[PDB]
Amino acid sequence: SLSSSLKTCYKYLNQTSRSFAAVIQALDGEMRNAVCIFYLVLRALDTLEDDMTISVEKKVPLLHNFHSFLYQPDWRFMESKEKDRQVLEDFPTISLEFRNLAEKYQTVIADICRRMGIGMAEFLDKHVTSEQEWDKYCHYVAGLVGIGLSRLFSASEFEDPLVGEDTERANSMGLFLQKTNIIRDYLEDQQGGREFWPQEVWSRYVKKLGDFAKPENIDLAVQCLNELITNALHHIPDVITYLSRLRNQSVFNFCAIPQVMAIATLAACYNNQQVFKGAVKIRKGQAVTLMMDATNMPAVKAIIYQYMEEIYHRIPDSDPSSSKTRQIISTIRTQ
Repeated sequence: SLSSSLKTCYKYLNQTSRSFAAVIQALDGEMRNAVCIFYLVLRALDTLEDDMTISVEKKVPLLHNFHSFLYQPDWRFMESKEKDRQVLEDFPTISLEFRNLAEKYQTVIADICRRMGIGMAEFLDKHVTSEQEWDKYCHYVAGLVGIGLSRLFSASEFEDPLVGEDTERANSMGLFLQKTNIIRDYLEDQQGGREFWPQEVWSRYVKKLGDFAKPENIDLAVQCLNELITNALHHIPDVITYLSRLRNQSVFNFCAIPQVMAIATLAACYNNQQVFKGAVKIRKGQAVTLMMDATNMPAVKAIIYQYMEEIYHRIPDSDPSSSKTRQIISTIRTQ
């Protein structure tokens, strides 16, 4: 007998999370509404961050104060031009359901929104330069989501306190997904005028990140691609450790599915010129199979090892990162 507003929230979840909404909707007990609301609040925050029609002057206070809008019943934002803007225009429905969650969940969600808003605002006046800065950006937009979810799982008591306590492993869960998405979305990001590849890496190949879209630079582009994929692989040990600690089946499926999708995506992208022409994606047929299979730790490890073997046997001897790629894969296989 869900409230009017909560029913609306689940409708927006299906609109913004698509097939993944069902995995959230399968979560046990109190975790279901807490994670639904967290995802919607995060989508609203991201829609503000993404909107290039909002000046930096106007955007900074929105990002900084976003966590407080959760407690302002009539707060909404009507000036977005973005696709997911219904979560901003009807933010009062989302914030009402947020205020109906238990305090222990409110505290986590608001804390993460505060910290993410601060970090997102920090990156409005700079690009990602070093690999250390890439990790910091990924922390603010994704690692903190992994930390927040983990704290919700522990707060609900379906998982042990360790899951929320080990913020290093939780952060790695988010970094692996976010780095994978950034690598895959090179061209789409190009086309929306966004740049997320770290400048200290790409600038060793070309003078402007957009130069990787030019056909004459494809060999350099693929080398840089492989170097970034090699970086992302370093998170796999932590992903395996994190997933190995989960007790609740519904939580396991929620956490494992995105990670298996991400490793499949990195394997698809590895040494693949098509990243620079638009169309590297794990399509729905393969996604359905992975969803079905990724329900226990031995099966997840088997999937990870399979995709790592795919990459390993595709590594070109001449690739500048070949030694490093072989080394991290060796580590993953040995854990």
